Amino acid sequence: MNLEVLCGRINVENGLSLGEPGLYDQIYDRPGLPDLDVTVDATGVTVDIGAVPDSASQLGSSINAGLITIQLSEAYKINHDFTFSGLSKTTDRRLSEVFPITHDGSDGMTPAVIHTRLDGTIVVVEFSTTRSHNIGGLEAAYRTKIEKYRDPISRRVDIMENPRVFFGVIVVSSGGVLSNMPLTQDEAEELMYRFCIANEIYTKARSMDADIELQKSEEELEAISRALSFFSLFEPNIERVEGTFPNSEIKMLEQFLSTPADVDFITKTLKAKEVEAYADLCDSHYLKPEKTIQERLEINRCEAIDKTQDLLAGLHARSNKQTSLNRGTVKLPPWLPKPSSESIDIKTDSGFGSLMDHGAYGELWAKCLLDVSLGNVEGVVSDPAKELDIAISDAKITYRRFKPALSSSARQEFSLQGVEGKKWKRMAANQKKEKESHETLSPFLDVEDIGDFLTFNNLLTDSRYGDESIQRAVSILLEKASAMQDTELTHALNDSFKRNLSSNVVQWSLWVSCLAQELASALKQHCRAGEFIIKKLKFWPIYVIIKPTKSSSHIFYSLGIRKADVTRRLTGRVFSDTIDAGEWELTEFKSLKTCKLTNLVNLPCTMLNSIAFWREKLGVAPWLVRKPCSELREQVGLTFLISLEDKSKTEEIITLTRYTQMEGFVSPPMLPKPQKMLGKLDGPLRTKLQVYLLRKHLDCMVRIASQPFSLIPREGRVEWGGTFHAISGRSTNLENMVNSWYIGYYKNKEESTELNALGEMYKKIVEMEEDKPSSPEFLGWGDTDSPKKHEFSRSFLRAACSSLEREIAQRHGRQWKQNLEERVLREIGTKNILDLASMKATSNFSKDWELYSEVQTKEYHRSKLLEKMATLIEKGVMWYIDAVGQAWKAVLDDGCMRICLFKKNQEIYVMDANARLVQFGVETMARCVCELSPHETVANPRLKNSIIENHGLKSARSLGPGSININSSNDAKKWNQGHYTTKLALVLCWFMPAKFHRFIWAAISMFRRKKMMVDLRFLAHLSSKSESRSSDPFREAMTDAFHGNRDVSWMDKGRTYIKTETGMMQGILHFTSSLLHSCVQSFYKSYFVSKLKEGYMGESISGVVDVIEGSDDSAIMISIRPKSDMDEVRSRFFVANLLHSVKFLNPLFGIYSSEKSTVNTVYCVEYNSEFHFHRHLVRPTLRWIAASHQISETEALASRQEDYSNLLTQCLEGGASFSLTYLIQCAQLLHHYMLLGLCLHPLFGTFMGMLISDPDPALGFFLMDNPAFAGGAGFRFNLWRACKTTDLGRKYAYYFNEIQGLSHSVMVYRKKYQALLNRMGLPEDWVEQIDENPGVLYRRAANKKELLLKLAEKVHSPGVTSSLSKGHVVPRVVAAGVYLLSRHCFRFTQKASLIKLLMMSSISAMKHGGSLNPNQERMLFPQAQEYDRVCTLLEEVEHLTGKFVVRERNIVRSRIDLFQEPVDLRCKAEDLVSEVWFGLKRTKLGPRLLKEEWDKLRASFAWLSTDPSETLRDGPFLSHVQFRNFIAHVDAKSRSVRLLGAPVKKVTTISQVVRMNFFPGFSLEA
RNA sequence: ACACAGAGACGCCC
Repeated sequence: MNLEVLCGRINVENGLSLGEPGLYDQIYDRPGLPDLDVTVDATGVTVDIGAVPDSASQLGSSINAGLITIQLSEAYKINHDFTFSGLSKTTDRRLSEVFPITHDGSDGMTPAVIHTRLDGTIVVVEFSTTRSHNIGGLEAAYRTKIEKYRDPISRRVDIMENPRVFFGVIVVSSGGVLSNMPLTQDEAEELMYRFCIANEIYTKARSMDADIELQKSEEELEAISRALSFFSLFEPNIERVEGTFPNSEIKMLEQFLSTPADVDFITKTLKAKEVEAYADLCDSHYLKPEKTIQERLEINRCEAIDKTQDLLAGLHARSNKQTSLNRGTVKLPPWLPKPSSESIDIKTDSGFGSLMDHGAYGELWAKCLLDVSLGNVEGVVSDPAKELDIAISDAKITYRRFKPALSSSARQEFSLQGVEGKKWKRMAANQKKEKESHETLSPFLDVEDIGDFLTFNNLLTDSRYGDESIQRAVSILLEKASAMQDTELTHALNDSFKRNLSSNVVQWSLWVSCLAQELASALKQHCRAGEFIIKKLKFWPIYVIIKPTKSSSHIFYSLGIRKADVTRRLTGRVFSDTIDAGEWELTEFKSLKTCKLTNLVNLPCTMLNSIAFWREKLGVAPWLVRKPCSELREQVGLTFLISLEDKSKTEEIITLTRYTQMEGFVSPPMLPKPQKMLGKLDGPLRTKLQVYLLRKHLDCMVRIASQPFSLIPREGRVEWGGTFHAISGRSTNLENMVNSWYIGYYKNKEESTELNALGEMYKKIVEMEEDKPSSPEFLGWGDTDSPKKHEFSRSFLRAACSSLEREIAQRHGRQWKQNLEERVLREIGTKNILDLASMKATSNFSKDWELYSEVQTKEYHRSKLLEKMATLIEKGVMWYIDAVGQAWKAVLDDGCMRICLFKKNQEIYVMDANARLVQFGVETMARCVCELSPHETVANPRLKNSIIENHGLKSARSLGPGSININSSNDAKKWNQGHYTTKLALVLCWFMPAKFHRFIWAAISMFRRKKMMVDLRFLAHLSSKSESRSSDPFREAMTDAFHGNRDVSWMDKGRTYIKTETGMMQGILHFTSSLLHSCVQSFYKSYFVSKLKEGYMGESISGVVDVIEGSDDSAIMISIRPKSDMDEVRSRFFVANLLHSVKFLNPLFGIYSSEKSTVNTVYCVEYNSEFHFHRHLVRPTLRWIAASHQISETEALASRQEDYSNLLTQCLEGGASFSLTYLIQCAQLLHHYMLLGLCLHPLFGTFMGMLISDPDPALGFFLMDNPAFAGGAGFRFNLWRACKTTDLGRKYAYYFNEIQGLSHSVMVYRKKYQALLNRMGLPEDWVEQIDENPGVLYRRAANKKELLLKLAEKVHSPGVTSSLSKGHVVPRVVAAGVYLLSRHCFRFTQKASLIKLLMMSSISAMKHGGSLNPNQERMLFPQAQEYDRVCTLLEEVEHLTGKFVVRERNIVRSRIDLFQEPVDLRCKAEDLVSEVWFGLKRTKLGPRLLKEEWDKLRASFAWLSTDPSETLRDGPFLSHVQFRNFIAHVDAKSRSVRLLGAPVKKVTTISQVVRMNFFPGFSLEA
């Protein structure tokens, strides 16, 4: 290893070439540990390096044994000295040696070695080593080195003639190396190894010595002192803990620590379970007798038929046996009226006398029509004439509440369908309806109209409604938006979107969404008994009769339309029947909740997205027209049906076809066994769609077992043939089959849970409690060959803990416990209580809410952590380490730990504040250990993508050319409530120093006696019913436990809580479970490596084993090199048995394998949800397309588009193209203008027409982007182009030209904010006290007042506005859209309407001519240089040309450095303001280097001053609160993208990506 | 109509 070869091979060009940071990981196995001795004396350090072990050459052969010492002055750079011993040439060239003179002050720095080539080409490099565990240290050190040695070395370039200079820095850390030169991944290992040895030397020297230490900081002394004092003085009173908490004795811990693990038991148990696994494999896959794979596959098929025919004999017996049913799937009429204008045409050729004859709906409609026609029409349709007055000049919406007479028969018929049916329950006709409604359907029900609907439907035909009001409005808005990028590429995609918008399904979804939008605003209204509300849709003549109930209950509607009006109808028999009343079509009363008003409002946008997505995935070009194929129609119809049904179990049947179809990827000798998921598809059937889905799922279940997917290796890449859609029966390619598993994600996640269905989550919580062992001897005391439930083996746990120590000491050195202790002490001691108090909710279930017959008249509320830390502030604590003792005392005195349960969705374990304070330290301790694990991903985010990809490099170097890789995905059964806390305590205490033992033992032991509180409204309807008639065991047992008939081990008589001892929780204990499973997986890896050393007949099968682990899911990779056909067969059999043994070896650790694990797959593995088919990484883009419209509640109108762009970029990162992203953005435009009031407000034409003359995102304008780089650029780039292209920049000049001597429209949307403010007692001085002394805001928290003021500032922030909200965003936001434009809603005091703001901006702010001068440009947009050089490359393609190339089969995940960082900005401006204001050092610039930027900022922003008081008086920011957010929110930030596609090695990469990723199989070219 | 292997809602308040 020498630097001269590296300097001779480097590619250096004339000018300023800086390259790009290339990151290299640790992929190779380091040989051994250089045992060494360190002695401290005054004469040096006397390092005695021993003979390093060396079994494999390279990566550790450069170490020379001998006696070397360093005097006690260069002891702070032992890492730097030893790491770069072979590279640090003693040349010592000062910068004045190669450059004549500059005299810039910093003229005496020597950038390490600056050795040049023969042709005078100067190459400069600096060496640096940091002790960091993540890339957050690597990139930081890189940036520090660049900012320190860039401008000095670049100042000498302009004076020279033809300079050729290259600047790069190498940063070495234990775990990864970051550099600029092309390292060979062989000397990088050398550098990392020598860094590890140097870290060992420095740690050993620093241990016994104390004077040799770099002065770290003054701040990192108090934290260590506080933490050490606490852990030396905290006595948790263990002698009371054992008597209070069950199964908690320190003797168990000391015996576990001080006893070696027995080897005889481990060998015998392993050998027994191995032959048990072999016997199971022989029995369950028909290996014996010896049969070829035709007849055993036929046996598998017939056996799967035998299982699948028995499920449809127990589903057919607990249900009614009706084989014919006329129930409709879609509860909406299939009408497609033409979009006319607002005109009430209720007059008929034959008068309202024929309506009286047809049923009761006809009579109701007739009475309504007589009331409307011969009455005052003031609420049916809004009147724009008397609407401007409240809008253009300086809660009250009107509705037509008519009261018909109706007969008792008609009222009863209405009451059958739920309309005012609470009073009518007792009569006979309602009881029969209620009794029949509970029955489940039969699997043999005849459904064939659903199957016919998916084959022949006119959902995609073009309706000639492209010249109507709504379509023309959308076209005008789109043309206005796409005016700064007017090319052919934009026009073609706009034409495609316009053509997609005129489909039958989209036109139907438009008025369906309008109806849902209008219903969403009708919940907030109440009416007396017998009242109804009549109204009309905006662009369609459809009349709705609405019956609001409570605003949290059902709302009822009926639809009516003239028969001659219905021009076209949809084809299919999946729609509900309609009443034919003369020349009128009427609809029965239907119900709809507030949580089901989300998929209906978003229906047209989802339909458009589905059309575009499946059109590209079938290969159809977006700029062409084709007759729709039979594949597109089936997928669109399936999406339509799933969106319109919106039921929980419908999602599960489609969700559980992935695990059905990952079988068939299983290679011989193992057989595909899909008949393992039959235990999950055992539930009630309540809709005709679920029966069809179940039958199709069983058909594909048999089809998979009949034959697996073929493997066709053509050349260099393997391909699978035989793939098919699960519920379609049709054959497609691999990616369509992969992402058709996520069609069930169109169902809304956020459904409220009724009190009827609340008992299932308690069943899931309490199901493992009846299996508690009677005598605890196997719970952490001894060993067992065959442990029972909840039991584990101590010897195997110790073996796993020891196995995950030889993977830690081999990377971070033999001295890691000391560094771990220092990091943990620093992390715990540096946390203040102000870092706590988030928006998370606590619980108030302490002692009084315990007996049920006391709190009957009391309603129970939760709380928030804010008040619970505010009371500690008022009592007075400043550090987290002080409050934890009082928390422990409170927990110990009341000997329990309190949990409340609150799901209300489709869980959550909220916890008391004291328990949160106690468990925060334990989570902090576990997190610092999880980041030291080689294969643990939930604490190391970079490891998911960097350990499966690096398996190929190891398998190629170590084995050779051509290796059979064999993977095995594995996921576990009920991970929660299946782990005993003693396991976690012992595993965590194995890795701690002796001081973190009593604390962790006491903190963990509190989890073992729980008390979960159940809902009071559940108990209200449980005390009344003495005996239950339910056919469920849990329902029959719970009421007896509550009343007293039974004596059940988890509830008492009359109490309102649930006791549980055996179990962990989801959430709270997160990193400890990951650590335990990492120990288990390290044991498996060691055991597999041990078995591969042996073999079938004493012959060693060469291969490598890789393991990836998270928190709940894991995978195992094995690759071998047989080079013999008989050895091929026998080696694959051995590896298959070895991978099958994991299921039997798991229960020894208290871990249960699930039925959703795929074992023994050759070239396929999925880890989280990421499929790795050889070189064809697939992510499901449909998962992120289905969640594109999941916006949150924000106040500013410019904050909606930021969330829209945030949702838009994630689908692009998921595999979407650029045309797809542009179309999704068009759909988002439609969604934004719909929630802005497109078809809800009558005064929208004026607002739109006046928005044409004034584009402004903060005023409600949606900005599009370039339809070639469609997702990479964020909202800032769009804002920059808008302000530099149109009147936005010219109009914005008044904000620095009119006030010389960013959103200003804040919405008001809110009843539980003032209560929160007064609850935690903020004084009414929180703003003026900051105004006089801004010291409390920037510096630090010193005492009570600073903490209180900083907390008051934190509460009054925009983050709490988004955080404190309900879960239903879209209906709540669109409900306020009915009055947004007209009524006074916005704020600047002086609340006004949107029309008023738009008018006042028109005549005052617009009358200007000019542009923003290019000196304030680098304040709003301090990132504009690379804006310009990216926009320049984007300004190269303006037409639609190119050729349809053939795809390349190398799809990999890339990373494009779109916006690295501008280095000329020399960090940020807020720290500079604090520097010049507060007398605090905050910028990394020395004497007078802090200057030369104050003048620049003063030129950028006027009226600033060095004195804090002058800046207050000068500008509009008449406070010190708003100015902090103003200066902080607009600043330069790094932007990157992770696009998926063909690999790129080495500005041309962006053009390459644009030219390849515009459309798959298409190249734009030139 | 919604929910559920019949635990709820189909309004509160006077």
